[PDB]
Amino acid sequence: GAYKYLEELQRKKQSDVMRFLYRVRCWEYRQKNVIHRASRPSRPDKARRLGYKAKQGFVIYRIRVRR
Amino acid sequence: GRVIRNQRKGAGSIFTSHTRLRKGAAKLRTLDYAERHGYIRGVVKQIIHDPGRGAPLAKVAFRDPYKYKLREETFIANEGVYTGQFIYAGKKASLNVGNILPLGACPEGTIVSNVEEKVGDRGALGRTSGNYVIIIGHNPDENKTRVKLPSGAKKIISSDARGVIGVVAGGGRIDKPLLKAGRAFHKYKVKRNSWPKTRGVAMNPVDHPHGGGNHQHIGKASTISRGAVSGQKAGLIAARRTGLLRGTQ
Amino acid sequence: KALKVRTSTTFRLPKTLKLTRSPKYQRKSVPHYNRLDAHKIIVAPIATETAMKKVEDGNTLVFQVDIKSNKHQIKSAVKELYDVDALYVNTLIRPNGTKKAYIRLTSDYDALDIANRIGYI
Amino acid sequence: NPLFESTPKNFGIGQSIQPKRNLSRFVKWPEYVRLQRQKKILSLRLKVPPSIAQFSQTLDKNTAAQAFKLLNKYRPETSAEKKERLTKEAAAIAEGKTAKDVSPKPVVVKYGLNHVVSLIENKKAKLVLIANDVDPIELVVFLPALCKKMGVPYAIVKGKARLGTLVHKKTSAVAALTEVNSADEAELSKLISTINANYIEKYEENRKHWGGGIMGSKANDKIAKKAKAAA
RNA sequence: UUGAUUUUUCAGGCCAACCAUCGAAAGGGAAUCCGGUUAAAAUUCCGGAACUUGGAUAUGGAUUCUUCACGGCAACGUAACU
RNA sequence: GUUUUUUUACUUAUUCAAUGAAGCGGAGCUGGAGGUCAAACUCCACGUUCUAGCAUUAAGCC
Ligand SMILES: CN[C@@H]1[C@@H](O)[C@@H](O[C@@H]2[C@@H](O)[C@H](O[C@H]3O[C@H]([C@@H](C)O)[C@@H](O)[C@H](O)[C@H]3N)[C@@H](N)C[C@H]2N)OC[C@]1(C)O
Ligand SMILES: O[C@H](c1cc(C(F)(F)F)nc2c(C(F)(F)F)cccc12)[C@@H]1CCCCN1
Repeated sequence: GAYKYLEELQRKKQSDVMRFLYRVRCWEYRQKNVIHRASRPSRPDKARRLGYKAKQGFVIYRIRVRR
Repeated sequence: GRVIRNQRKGAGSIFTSHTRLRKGAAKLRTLDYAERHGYIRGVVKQIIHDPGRGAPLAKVAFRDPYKYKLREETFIANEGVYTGQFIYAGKKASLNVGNILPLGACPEGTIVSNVEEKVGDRGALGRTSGNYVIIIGHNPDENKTRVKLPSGAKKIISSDARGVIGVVAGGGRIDKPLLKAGRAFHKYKVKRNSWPKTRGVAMNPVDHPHGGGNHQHIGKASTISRGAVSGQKAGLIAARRTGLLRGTQ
Repeated sequence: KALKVRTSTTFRLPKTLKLTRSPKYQRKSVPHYNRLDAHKIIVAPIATETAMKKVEDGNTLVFQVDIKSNKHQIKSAVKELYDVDALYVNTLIRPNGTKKAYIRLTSDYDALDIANRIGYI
Repeated sequence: NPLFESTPKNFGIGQSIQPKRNLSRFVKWPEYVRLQRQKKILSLRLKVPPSIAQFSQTLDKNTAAQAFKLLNKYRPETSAEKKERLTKEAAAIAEGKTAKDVSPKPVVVKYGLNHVVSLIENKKAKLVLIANDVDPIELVVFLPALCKKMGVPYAIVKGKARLGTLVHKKTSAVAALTEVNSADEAELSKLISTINANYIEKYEENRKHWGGGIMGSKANDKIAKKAKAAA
């Protein structure tokens, strides 16, 4: 399906496409609260691999942490 | 050793400013449309004393341009401003004592006070009694004005920054001696807890770098590096020179 | 395309409908009975010599009352228990922690007769 | 008549109070509004790589209308339609018959990203429509390249919500046709010819075209005056 | 906030700069006095005489056909007096 | 053709400041100039300054 393509694409973090996406999304995430609810996973294939299912009762939160 | 008095001041416990009797902060108006493009007229309602301040303040009333309502402003009074006087603030305001003008609109040699460092900060420079700022020159291509500050420094400011024409009132306070510990006591009673001052050489070594010894003396050079750390900066901090000043500067 | 006109620069929370609760089960199955009825408000007469002097003279009945009751409840309680009307109720929390009420009856009543009927004189 | 005078108000500086103008340009919007507007701006300001910049050119109104005209004749079963087909099949099997007989082979649109990707990889898709507004974009960013390698005609259409209502869902990332009826082969062929000119035949030259780099209105004003000064 | 409508629903309109809350039995603050009375309470009880606040509401008055009162040069006066 | 140094351009990252996010940017009317010589090419303004009053809930026109 598409999840295999997403898996292989997310491994190219230094390609121009992924660098652009990371820049835009990092700015967006940095604009919102330190902890905020995410309406959906930004990486559905990664979330699936870790146990997520698109069912009621599964919840995604986003958080930034100081490096 | 022990935390010295220098260091204790920053925690702000007994060293905060005594502000109960103060009469509001002295600021220019916010830069609004009227001051950017034309002028707005206000009237001096009161000239009042501000405890802790040497300069009197002026309470000036303005109409609100956008709603039916009266706006009061607290200005630093220049000498000659009187109650009932009309005050003009804006780009097109005339060159009269008490008027608020952009620095670019004032000719060379103009004396001005409560001058803005940056455009719209509502006044930073030349605010104490008897002081003022001199306009030295204009650089219209860069939209910059060159001024002379009370300390003697020369500075470049945007020509859109404002100032109030004239000299800050109350000048000449320091020409009369205080004469008494009690006068100094009443002076700082409405300023902050900075008085009296115990000399460092009169303390013990725990209290100060100057403390101790079988005579009172500093014992090492009183000139301290700018790169020294808190607890060491007592004396003459990063002095370029010392001793009686002789000749020109 | 068709854009709102806004005469203020302040954006405010819009007005949305607030529904009243319609629970699918009531939270408390049995409502509590009256927690201060008249019999719990009036504990007992006080019949010390000082109290009965106030009965004989000032048309005043003296009672121990529940510590939680106020003057309105005490007035209503004596009305419901003894069918008398209080001109006023003066209250007092005693040094032992109980409440005492000085109730003066209106001129339509004789406190001594009411005290004889209640049974402590 | 003499009692109805004209009393013009004077709205200059220092004069009468300003009238209630339209200040929508100066409104302090809530934070989520500002965030979603600046997200769009920031995607416009930066240089967009060609893989993402592909999705900026979508089917025009006319060709998209024609595509959704054909594609609406092949909508999937609604819940009620499936219910009736199922009761009819139950009748057939409570008789001697079976379900295959009474119901014809379906010819419907194909949706679902994994399903459509696997249909393309098997060269079973005749036409794929890709929504231009998928977020996260990596869900379909590879799809034009996949369709190119498989030789499957594709078009970047506008509306995951439109594709959704086509197949009775809220949104749909993609929609595909594996087959159509004999009466529609002509219009599908014409549709494919029209969209192949902008998408699958241009794919290799779009691989070299960056997007974005667009400044704001005030910045474009400064550039224009510089361009007239030397003029 | 009204216009009311009962229908406990509406119809509008006016604004939202500021305002969680705690912080004084000597600061700020609605209104009570005198005489008498107990073994022990009283500006708290008894007798008499008031006052303040909140509410309801009737009579009398005042006002209006020059509609929202008159007088005094004026300072200002008055039982009222949108 | 990819690379280091210097310099300087940009604005969206980031940083500082103001506001009850009220008039920003560009264009255009209206005038006044610059003697024009092609017709508007450049410039500048565009409702408030004897006075300790008043300005709020739009008149008017189609
Ligand atoms: C030294 N004088 C400067 C003058 O050079 C100029 O500064 C610009 C500044 O306006 C530009 O930047 C500005 O303008 C851009 C856009 C509208 O052009 C905006 O996107 C940006 O937010 C804004 N800060 C900045 N990118 C370069 C400076 N030299 O304008 C401001 C000024 C103070 O007069
Ligand atoms: O630059 C000078 C100047 C001085 C002073 C003064 F020192 F008095 F404050 N004020 C000036 C002012 C003034 F501030 F507005 F008064 C304007 C322009 C020049 C001034 C000279 C003075 C004579 C006229 C020409 N300007």
